[PDB]
Amino acid sequence: MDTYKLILNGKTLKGETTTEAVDAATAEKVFKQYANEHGVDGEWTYDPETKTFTVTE
Repeated sequence: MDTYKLILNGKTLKGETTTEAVDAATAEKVFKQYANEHGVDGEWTYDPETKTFTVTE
């Protein structure tokens, strides 16, 4: 399965993680779970070229 990346641009907490999934929509569920539970949710952007989501708090 394709690999999707998550870049977390938090005010204090910053990092990156990945998940493998059938498509970006499916991967995004994991990433939303992650950002929400870690209190670093914010504005989302998706880049199809790099299969990367960025969330900026």
